[PDB]
Amino acid sequence: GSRRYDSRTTIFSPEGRLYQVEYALESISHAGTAIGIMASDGIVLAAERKSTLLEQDTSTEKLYKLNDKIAVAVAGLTADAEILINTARIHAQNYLKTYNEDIPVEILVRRLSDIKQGYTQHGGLRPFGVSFIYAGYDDRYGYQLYTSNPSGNYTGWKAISVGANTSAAQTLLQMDYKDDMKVDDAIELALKTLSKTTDSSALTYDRLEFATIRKEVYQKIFKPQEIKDILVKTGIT
Amino acid sequence: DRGVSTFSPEGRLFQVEYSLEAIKLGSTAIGIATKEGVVLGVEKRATSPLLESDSIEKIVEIDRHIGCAMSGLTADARSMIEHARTAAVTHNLYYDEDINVESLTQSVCDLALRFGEMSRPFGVALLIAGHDADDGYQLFHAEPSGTFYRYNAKAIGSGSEGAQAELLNEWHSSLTLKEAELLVLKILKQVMEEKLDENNAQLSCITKQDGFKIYDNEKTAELIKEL
Amino acid sequence: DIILGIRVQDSVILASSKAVTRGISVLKDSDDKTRQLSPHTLMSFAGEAGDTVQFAEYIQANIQLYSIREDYELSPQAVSSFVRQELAKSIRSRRPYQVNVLIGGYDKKKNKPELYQIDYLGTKVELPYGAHGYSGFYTFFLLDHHYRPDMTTEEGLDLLKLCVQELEKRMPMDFKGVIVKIVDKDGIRQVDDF
Amino acid sequence: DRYSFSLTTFSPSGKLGQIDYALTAVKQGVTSLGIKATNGVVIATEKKSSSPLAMSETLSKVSLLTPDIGAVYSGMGPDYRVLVDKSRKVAHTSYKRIYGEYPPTKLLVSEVAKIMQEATQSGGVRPFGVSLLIAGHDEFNGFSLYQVDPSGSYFPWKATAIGKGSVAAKTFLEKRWNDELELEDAIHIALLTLKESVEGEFNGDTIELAIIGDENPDLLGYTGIPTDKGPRFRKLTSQEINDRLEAL
Amino acid sequence: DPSSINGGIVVAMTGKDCVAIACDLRLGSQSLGVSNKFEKIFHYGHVFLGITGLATDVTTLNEMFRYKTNLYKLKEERAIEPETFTQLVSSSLYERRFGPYFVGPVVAGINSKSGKPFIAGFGCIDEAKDFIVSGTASDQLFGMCESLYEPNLEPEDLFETISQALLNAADRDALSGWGAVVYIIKKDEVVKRYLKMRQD
Amino acid sequence: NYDGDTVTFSPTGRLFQVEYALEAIKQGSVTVGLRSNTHAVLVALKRNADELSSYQKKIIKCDEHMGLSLAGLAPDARVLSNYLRQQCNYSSLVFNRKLAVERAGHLLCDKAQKNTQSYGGRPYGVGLLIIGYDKSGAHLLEFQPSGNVTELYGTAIGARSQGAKTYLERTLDTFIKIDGNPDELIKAGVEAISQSLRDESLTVDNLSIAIVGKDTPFTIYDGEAVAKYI
Amino acid sequence: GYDRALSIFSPDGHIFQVEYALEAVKRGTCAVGVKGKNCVVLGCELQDTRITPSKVSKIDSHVVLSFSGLNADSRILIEKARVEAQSHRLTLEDPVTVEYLTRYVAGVQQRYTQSGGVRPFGVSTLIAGFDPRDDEPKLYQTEPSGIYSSWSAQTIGRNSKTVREFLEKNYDRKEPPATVEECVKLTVRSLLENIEITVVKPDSDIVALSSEEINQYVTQI
Amino acid sequence: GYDLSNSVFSPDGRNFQVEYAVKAVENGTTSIGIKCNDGVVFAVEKLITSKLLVPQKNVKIQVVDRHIGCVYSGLIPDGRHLVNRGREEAASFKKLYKTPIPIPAFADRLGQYVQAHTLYNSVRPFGVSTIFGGVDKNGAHLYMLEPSGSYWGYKGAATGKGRQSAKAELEKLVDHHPEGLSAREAVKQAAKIIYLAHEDNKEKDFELEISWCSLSETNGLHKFVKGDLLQEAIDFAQKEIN
Amino acid sequence: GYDRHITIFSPEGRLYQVEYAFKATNQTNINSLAVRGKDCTVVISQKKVPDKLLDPTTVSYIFCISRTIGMVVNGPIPDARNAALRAKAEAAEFRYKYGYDMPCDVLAKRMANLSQIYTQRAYMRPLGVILTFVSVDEELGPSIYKTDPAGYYVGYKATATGPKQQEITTNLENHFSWEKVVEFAITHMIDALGTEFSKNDLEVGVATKDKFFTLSAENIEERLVAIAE
Repeated sequence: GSRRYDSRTTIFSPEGRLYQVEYALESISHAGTAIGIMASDGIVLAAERKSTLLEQDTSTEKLYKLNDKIAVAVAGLTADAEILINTARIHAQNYLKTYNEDIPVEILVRRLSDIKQGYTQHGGLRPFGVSFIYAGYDDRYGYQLYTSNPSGNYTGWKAISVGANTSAAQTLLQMDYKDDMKVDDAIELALKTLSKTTDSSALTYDRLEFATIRKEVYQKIFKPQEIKDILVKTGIT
Repeated sequence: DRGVSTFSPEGRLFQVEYSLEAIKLGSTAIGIATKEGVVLGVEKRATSPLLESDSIEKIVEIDRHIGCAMSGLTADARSMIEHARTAAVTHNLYYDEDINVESLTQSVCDLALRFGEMSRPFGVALLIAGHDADDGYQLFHAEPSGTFYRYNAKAIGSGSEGAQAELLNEWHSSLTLKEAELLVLKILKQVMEEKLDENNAQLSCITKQDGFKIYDNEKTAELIKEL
Repeated sequence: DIILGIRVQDSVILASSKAVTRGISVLKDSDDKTRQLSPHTLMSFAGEAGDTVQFAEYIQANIQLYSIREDYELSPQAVSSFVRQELAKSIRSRRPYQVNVLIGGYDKKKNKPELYQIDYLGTKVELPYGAHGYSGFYTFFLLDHHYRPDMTTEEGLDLLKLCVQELEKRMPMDFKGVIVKIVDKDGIRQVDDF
Repeated sequence: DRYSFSLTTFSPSGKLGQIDYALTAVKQGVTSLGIKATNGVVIATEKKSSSPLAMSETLSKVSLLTPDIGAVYSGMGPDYRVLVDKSRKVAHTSYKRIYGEYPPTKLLVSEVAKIMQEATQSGGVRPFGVSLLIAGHDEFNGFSLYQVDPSGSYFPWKATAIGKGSVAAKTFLEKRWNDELELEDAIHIALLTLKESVEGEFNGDTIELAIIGDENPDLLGYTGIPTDKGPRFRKLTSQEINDRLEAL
Repeated sequence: DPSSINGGIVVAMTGKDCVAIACDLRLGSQSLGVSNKFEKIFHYGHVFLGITGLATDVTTLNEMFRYKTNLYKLKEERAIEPETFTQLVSSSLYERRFGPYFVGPVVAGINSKSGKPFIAGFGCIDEAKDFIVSGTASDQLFGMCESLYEPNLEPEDLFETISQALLNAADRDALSGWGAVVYIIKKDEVVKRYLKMRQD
Repeated sequence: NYDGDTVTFSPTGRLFQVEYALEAIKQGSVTVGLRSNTHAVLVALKRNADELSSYQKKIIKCDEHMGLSLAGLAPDARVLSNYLRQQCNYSSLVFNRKLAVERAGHLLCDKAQKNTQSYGGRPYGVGLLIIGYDKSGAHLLEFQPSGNVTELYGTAIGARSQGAKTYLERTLDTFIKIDGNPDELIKAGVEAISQSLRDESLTVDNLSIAIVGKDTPFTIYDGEAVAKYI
Repeated sequence: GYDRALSIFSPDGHIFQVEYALEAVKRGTCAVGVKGKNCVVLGCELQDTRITPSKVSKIDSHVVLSFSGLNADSRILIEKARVEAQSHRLTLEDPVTVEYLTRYVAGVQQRYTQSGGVRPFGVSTLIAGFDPRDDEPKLYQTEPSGIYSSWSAQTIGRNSKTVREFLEKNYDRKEPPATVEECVKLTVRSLLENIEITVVKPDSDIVALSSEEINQYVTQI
Repeated sequence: GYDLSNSVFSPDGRNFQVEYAVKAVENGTTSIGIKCNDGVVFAVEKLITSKLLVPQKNVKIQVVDRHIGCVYSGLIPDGRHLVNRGREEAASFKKLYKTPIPIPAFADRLGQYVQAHTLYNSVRPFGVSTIFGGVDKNGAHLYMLEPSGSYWGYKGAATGKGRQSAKAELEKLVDHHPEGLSAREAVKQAAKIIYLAHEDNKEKDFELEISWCSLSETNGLHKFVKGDLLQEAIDFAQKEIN
Repeated sequence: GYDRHITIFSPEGRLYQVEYAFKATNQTNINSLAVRGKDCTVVISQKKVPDKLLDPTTVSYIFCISRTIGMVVNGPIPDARNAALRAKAEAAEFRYKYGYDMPCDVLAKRMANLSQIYTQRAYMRPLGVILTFVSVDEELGPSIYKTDPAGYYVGYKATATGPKQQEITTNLENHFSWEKVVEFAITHMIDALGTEFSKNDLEVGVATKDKFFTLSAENIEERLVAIAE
């Protein structure tokens, strides 16, 4: 039978851990860094891309809109992330169809994390190798910044980073984050944290994906020219 | 690995033997059948003083005249007991009559080997005690191997090895119900690691007149004093 | 059944007939054809005998489950949308619910009362006052005359009393009076002395 | 089928081994390249024949997905064939039945990548051993060139090469590509790169080249509908490639 | 026939670089008038959709098309166009061929790229160049539009024409009326106007 | 390497899981079957787990004309006997026909074989001796987990069954001609089963006897009913 | 469908997956529950505190559930428990008793330990509340194996052995904590070997103590 | 390490589980088939494991429909499974069409079924080789089907332990009688060949079972050889030993 | 370690089970060659029947898939018959669905796709056969399409399969009514294999405009006699 070839993805380690989830987290730890900063007047999503001939102006590989008020930063396998993002968009539209209201951020994050957890407990399939950063606004809590990992755990944050060099980025955020910064200050902080955590020698606009949510709420995924301008003004250039 | 439904070179299913060794670690349960009834006693084995021992239900009612004790992985025992209760109620619904104790034991044991790719056999052993007009007071020992025997007196659990020998020494066809209570309590006190009392041991009996009943801590204490 | 709803400046008032009739006899004369969906949302229903209560408790269970899951209360608009979706699903099922409902609620975030009329087909509409079936045939003249957006609860209750009096005079059945409930910022309360 | 578990799993280092091995299979494949110009995209590949008696005309390594979208591959040919069948079927069912038009290039690329990721995560299946270069035109995005990897990751490129000689070909394309290239210049650069990549004979029978360019109403097959434009995908014949190689 | 249960009419007209879509506001339950605020015209981006027929079906289709156009905008990174939206409506309607919605949809809009005014009627698409009518007074609307319409009307003249057609068709329809709304749609702006009409 | 599944052949062509299922029977208590032209007899040595326990039922009755005895896994025997009862029931319902013993044996053959060629199941760990009476007379069938079903004059299955089988072979010509004297055939079966004992003797609680014949419905003797045969 | 038997008996009679789920529980954070005469107090020791869920979850108006172990598995368990409570209200006209809800949750956990293709929940839950129209406090515990039992005081998570020893020496089943103050102070003392406190009272009176009250309790200790 | 699963190719391209099934077949008792000028004769050696076996009652040869006889060596339950499938297949053919299934068509159906048991590791190869045949509208056909699913038409076929000696005797038969054997003399020679092949299994006694399906002798229907003809063949075989 | 036992990728990006199916294609030690005339396609296959107890008319590796398509298989006859039955079902189903006979190339692509499925799904092993389809297509004329266990197929001007396929292949490369084409193919196989053929050593299939058919032993003997003259 096939019993010989089964890897037994959804089993515990003797230490109580799940091997495949930890290995997926290890996979994400080598993905490009994504940072989310929740300021007083909005949220900032910044992601570092990970060639000259690459069509950078067209590439949208780390920042995705799920809604008119919710966006995700992606660290890990992009195709698994595309699957999950399609499911999240459909779920948000289902909520809007059912209740005539925009889905709360936490409900959407919880549904996505439940999908992630389902692959961890049954079915015999490998987990999604994706970590998300959800930046969203709703009338209940306002600006909210969540993160989720392959295990299906989701937590709310004021500032959070996923991907490579999460420890260093989180140390910088802890050092420099204030509760009362504005969106511009949060943008500056995100750029500085990405510059001091990138593995490359310099941080340039072609290596960056940027998005903000500001108040009605307005999602803006930055164009390369706008990223260039924000790089010049911040001083990284 | 190996398949769950595999035979050993000696003709025995591996998972069934492992389940039996799982049962060997369970709390002791003793049953004695007499002409006036069947007495069932279990060792409570509360893991902590904060644990409310009155919540340990190791003797359950299957039907009005059928009760049983459990030993081993008592979480599987709840599923077994739910199946047994459904079987008894369905028998009363389909035949307008109470199920026979042996028939109930058969219905329970039909689940024993219904596992393979149920993932595993049950890890609990039952002492089924019951009364009916067909065969009187009866005591059965249901195993996850699917086999069961009628027992005059039976002990299962961690202390079963010496308890069964003591029951062999002590049981006779002329025992009265109170003698059965005293014998069950004596065997429990002999085999329980803790000092036996009304809070760490439970008694129950099945009679034609009063049906299945569980002795309260007060009545159990009065019986314990008699020792 | 006879169901009237009226939204006033700060509250929604619902009136439901009390009579239950099966065949030759009036079995009950004190029935309450309402269900509390949430602390600030009330739903009154009319229609086929067995469908109304079944649908009402199904809706109530769903709304309670949402409230527990989110530790939050759905807005009356969202509740009315969910009920409309349920009725629209039913209308093309194997056997639809023949239930007409009025949803009266208080939006604690907008601080405004809301009244929604949804029929069995699933037509939802926000109304200042509403009635289902033949009930509006004997009430709409009076509300069209005397309803004002700024009416207080007492004036709304007087208008409802006049509407019920007109219904008792010209409708050819005996609905055995009405039970009156008010939904406002303080919750849902019942008017016994109507 | 008792294989309901994943055959692609994470390693302790975080790698997905089956995806890496599919990528290795792709790197051992024949070199195929794509160049995007201002007014078109050119995708080219070597036609490696197994036998001298094989009719290589019957084996098309460049496939039309939609009239304005074409695909080329490096790696395992049968996987590409079944992927092309599924991609055409999805481009019809998921898009054209609903919107009455063929999908834009990026959406078809996303659907193909979804098919590939499903083979990456579903139970009892290995990943596809192909990387695809998908060239297309749509009204709102113009010309685009996408590489789809066995993992399901896809990326837009100005110019790229996959396969045996992808590194040297990519270096040459970096040297030669610019944002003012015309379609004929792109074809010339593609032919030079494939010349540097091809081992044996270099001619119209050993080379497969297709372009996404101007609409071809002569290839429409019917007249009388002004809004029906005509396919932009055009596979160059052996005679045309030979002509462009003689005046090289 | 569930279309005549609720009543209501929708008319769309093309002008010079502009389209107009108009509808009545009556929500009826047979002869009884329930609501005078049931607007049957919806828009998804710059594409406008009028739906006549069963009102619950109107709400269901509006929700479905909002769902589908939102997903379209998320996937495509662009708003849907009137012709693509017309194809979407046709496919959605025939997705329920034997479970049909009892509706008549009318598409109005201007293509953002070409700038040409677009209107359409219906699963089979009637992409007319002059006018589309739908509802219980479709015959009265056909008469009024065939008599009044002339090509290349300016937005003000188009407003007057479509308003007069709608008002005079609604006057002769029992189940249409209780107010009317007209959308004058241009590439730069969309004007919404409420008409004064008989309230019987 | 080859004994982990019934779906695997050994390099010599053997099925080890089936052989282990056979070994399961060889661990069971001996039951003896023999028949004359008119009667078929089952003699079983019931086994008790403890001297405080009862003796496990070895003989199962299907209907008036057929019954079986088991050696090995009792739940497997119950499953097979339930299937056999279903087959006889189907025969009676659809054709008003008593199922032939040979046909029932072949149905058991097919059911047992299905578990030796497909993955996931296990071979039945029980052997059965089926006695029956039909229009063709008395029948005795031996069922094995491998699927092999054999029609015999006499046979023994279980632990130490070789002594009983040798005695039956020696006595064959005598007991096949016993004919219309059922008590003598039961006596011969009792001697055969007594030839297979090692330490324990045949007792009132140990011995279980079944018989079926021309004008004899399937009857089981237990308890004092076997005291005349001990 | 994937139906490989993942939870099977070892030669020593142990189901290794259930033991490892218990280890996952023991690596959970905390759930200390102290039951009094009238109180059941539950406690636990750049994150956004507003939107981070509290560990104690209301299954219904009268029953709350705390847990320890894998949070993601606990979400699924809590969702199933809430759906079951709503269904029981819908079909049996009555809110669930604490024992009934505990039995259902433990049944789901036990089902996941002997179903093919699934692994056991790495969750142990402390289920606390009051039966409908009742006033005697209930404090049950469930474990990955499916075992459920009632406790006067119980802790699960890291430091569960130390905190349980502290409770066993400070809690006395002869005289349970008389006041809500006693319940909360015993719970805080156990958690002091950050503090969140939830008090469950009859008639669906479930309240989480404010940080000021908890600070006063800590300062008193 | 390529012999533990059914559908695995060894690096040489062999299926070792099918070869092990063939070993199981070779362990079985000897069964033969002879194609005569107008019919087919099947003979099988039935080992008398014990004196307690009821004579002439443990029948090995099975009929499919009314014109096909099947005999097999190896795992008898596997042969019975194959014959049950063949009976279902003949019934389906006789329901969709009206003619009895042709022998080549039946052979193809059985071969497809046996080959399907070599395609997956969740199933085991058949542990039998089946000699089967009969008379159809095109005459007499004789087939031998192996565990791999391979089958060919044969003038004479043999499997089992004494398959080599039986094959030698059948080759002598084919050499000496190019004119085509007669059904009765074919039955006698089948008895002779079975008795000769039993010398490789002389440690135990055996019972001879013969069946035939002849256009003239049995009217194109498969019938067992019993009574006077069976005893005549037995005497011919006994005499031919000396 | 199990990458060699099911069709998953090895660290070198290879499918070892497919390669072993390729190895299995040569177990029968039979060589076949297909040649196209201007009007007909001819397949010559070796017919080795060593056992004298065999009925030679049943030993055949050439199958008539439809009225116009014939298939010659290199590999074990059980897998060959599996593929033949599948191809016949596909041809009949194509005729039913689309109203005209399936072309040889479409059927070859059909079977190659099935082989690709076996190559990608773990529970299906590859068939250890190489399928050569021949027909005279009403659009493309004489046609040879050969499929392998990898799911790879291509059209051929001429082709040879078997252990000595290389010798026949280079012989045909050097060279590069249907009776003449048959005679050419038989002579070229004799030259390549260096072995004279009797009428019992050969299987001959001929695809013509109206039908595909196989020659009998008498027809093959006639062609051998014509070659002798």
